[PDB]
Amino acid sequence: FDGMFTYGMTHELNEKIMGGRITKIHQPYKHDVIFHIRAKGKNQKLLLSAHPSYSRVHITAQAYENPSEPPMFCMLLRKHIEGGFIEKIEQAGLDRIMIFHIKSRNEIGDETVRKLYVEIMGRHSNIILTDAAENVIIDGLKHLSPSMNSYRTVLPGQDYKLPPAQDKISPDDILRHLSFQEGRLDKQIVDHFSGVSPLFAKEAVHRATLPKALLALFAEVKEHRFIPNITTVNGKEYFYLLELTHLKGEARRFDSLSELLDRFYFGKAERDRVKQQAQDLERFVVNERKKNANKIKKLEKTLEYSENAKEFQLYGELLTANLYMLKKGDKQAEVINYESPTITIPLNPNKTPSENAQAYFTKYQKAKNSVAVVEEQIRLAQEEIEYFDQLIQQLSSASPRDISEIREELVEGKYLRPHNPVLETYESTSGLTILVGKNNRQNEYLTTRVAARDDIWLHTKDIPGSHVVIRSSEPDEQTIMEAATIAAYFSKAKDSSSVPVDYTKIRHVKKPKPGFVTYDSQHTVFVTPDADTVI
Amino acid sequence: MLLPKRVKYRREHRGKMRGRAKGGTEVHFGEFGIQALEASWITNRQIEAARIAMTRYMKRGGKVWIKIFPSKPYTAKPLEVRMGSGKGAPEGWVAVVKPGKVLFEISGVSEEVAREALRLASHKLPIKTKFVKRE
RNA sequence: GGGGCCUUAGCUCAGCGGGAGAGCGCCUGCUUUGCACGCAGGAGGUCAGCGGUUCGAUCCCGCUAGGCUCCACCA
RNA sequence: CUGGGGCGGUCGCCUCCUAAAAGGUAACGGAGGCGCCCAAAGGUUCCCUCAGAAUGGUUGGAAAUCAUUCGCAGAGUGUAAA
RNA sequence: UUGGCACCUCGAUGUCGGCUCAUCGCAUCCUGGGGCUGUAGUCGGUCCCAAGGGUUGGGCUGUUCGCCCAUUAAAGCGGUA
Repeated sequence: FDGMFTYGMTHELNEKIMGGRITKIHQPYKHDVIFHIRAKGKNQKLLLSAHPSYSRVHITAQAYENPSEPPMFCMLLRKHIEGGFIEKIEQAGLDRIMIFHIKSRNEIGDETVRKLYVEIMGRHSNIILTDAAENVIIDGLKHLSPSMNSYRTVLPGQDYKLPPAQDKISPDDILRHLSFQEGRLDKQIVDHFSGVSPLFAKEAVHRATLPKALLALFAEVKEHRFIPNITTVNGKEYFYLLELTHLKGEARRFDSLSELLDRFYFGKAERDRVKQQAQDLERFVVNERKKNANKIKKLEKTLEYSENAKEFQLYGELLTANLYMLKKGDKQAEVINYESPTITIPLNPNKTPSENAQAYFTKYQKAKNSVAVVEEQIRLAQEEIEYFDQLIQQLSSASPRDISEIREELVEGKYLRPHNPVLETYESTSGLTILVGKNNRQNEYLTTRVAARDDIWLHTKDIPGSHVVIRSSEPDEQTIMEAATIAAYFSKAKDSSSVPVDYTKIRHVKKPKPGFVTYDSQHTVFVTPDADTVI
Repeated sequence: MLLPKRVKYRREHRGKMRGRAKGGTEVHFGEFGIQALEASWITNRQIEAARIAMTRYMKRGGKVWIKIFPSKPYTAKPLEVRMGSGKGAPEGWVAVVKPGKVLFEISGVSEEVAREALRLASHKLPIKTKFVKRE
């Protein structure tokens, strides 16, 4: 969030890379600039970014790319910067403006010097070639025209400005001017120091008076050893340069920043698309589930009130019976239910006993039709509710190929919009192979396309899971127990033993509607499990 | 709206109607025809009006074998204008007739349905005609 | 009066027969020392109406409706 | 000149249809071309003959070129039309 | 009505609207008499026979037309340079 991490990087690359005439510039990827420089007198790689998530200057792993079609951005780079000498690799004080004194014995011979400020600000960074003698932008990234409130703008004619920095100390020390009883302290690290992120802050708050620890951990940064790690603590992957401060998770020691962020994030980056989708769909299956559960209990709530049919229906029958003691001009009646209450009804004078009898039958059939319509609507609604629950049953076992597969399933359900990829299998603990019906369509492909009839099949008995099959393998005690076991610990009821999977000949395995299949004529086998046998 | 997609000359001399139909005066691609007793200049809008009439009375009615095509164009100058200053501008299309000419055959549907369908077709029209059928 | 253009998301519009969509905007969670956001999404639709077309039409056809836009001499 | 005048349009030459099978025949009728071009695009001697299609097959590819049979004739004939 | 022709009138045919006077037609505006009705009645709607009679007063605008206010049983539509 601020530049103590960035300044350690600045120093540890200033030790290294000074002495470089800039040789080549490569970029197909939108905000991943690959440089080659004659740095250390060597043709030496580098990667840069100010992508709205990715920004880092990276003595990197195997570079990605060479476009043969670089952006006009990179053509400005090759224009002004290429052939540029690295005088120095400097920090603009301590905030994340890593100065690069680009001299250039350019195509002339003149020593055209400029700055290349990179405002490394994580998400929204900006590589800025600032003409030093004039402090004017010559090509920039992020706009604020100032079309609205804030401060500065790209344009390669726009004079360069520094966004307003803040009252950071840039370092008991807190006691003099401040107090560490100011309140919640990690937020205040963020407010008050340049050694900042909210997380780095709170981790510092745990590194526990404190400012000796602060300046001495910066002295560890000055030792410049900092065996890195990615602490996978609850999936939080703190890339942190000394081994974990606190929260006590993992430590994935990357000896090099070269591999630290790229091979991790790039490994995540495709998966980060997968997680964009997975978390959109997390929130959205959450929605559609709870959504229609709410709307359908709402249906029921609104439903319970009115029937207003058989009352007056039976009495229309009564008047049809006593259709010889009537006047057209009465309200009341006299009644026996063949039961004998003698209800005195309303009968609508100026309208006949016939008219009002068949009008009672009319409102009868009317309330009947209205409520029956609403009740088949609500029947559709209840099968929809357990269809959410079935979608979810498969989803809790779903993998990312199943995420895409169910996106197809919901084009089919009409609910979504995004080639033979049927299904997969696993190694049973009994040295067999169990086909893992991993979804609705993956179950269609593993069972209705792949498996054989009269085979051994299984589905999670009222637990959120996927189905399985020992296809053309009549699962014995061991095989059936192992398959039911894999299901019993692959479900969302993986804690619950005795998953009683009904198995028998797949000939009886029903199929319908659509997605309405069953495994019947089947004897239940209660199972529990371990996990790693599947592989 | 029947059209010729391509034309040599957008315009023509107008033309005349004397004598009688050269050919197509008898149903032989279909069963039950209608033919002329007069002649005139006719629009694709009119013939397709008859089309929709007969095909709604019949609701898909059989098959037709239409006999004609509105090859001729006609012009229509702008309004409250004097003479001359070049021929007027092409306006639509025209389908010409001679008496005795068959316009629509019909087949696949009963003769009585044919009679009434082509009654409703005929009453659209400016001309005098009659029902026909194959030898 | 006539001619030409146009009616799709709350806004601006593409799409131009076999799936209604880009961006602006509202809602959702991310997170961001530029408060700038961006991210992922989500909802949001009589393709102006009528008729025909087709096996089916925003799309193809005709009409109507409007809105615009251009041009409309001497007694 | 003008289906009053005015704006506008045209003003001469050539090909065609209107043009009523000799010829001719107007309109602010319908349509196209010209104010040239070749010193070989000529004169003469001699020569052989197409346009496209099918087949096959490098680059060749739908289409260069190609053999291949079909093939008054669909091409060419300086140029518009005839 | 808007229009097309250029036929009488250029040795002259006063041209809008309005006033006074009107007056012919009737596909009728009110009144007469009918039939149909998705005409309960009352009011209505549709169509027919019917031109005998009748069919207002003002603000706006030169106006006509149109709008408006208040009526009327109604406040007609055309022709007659």
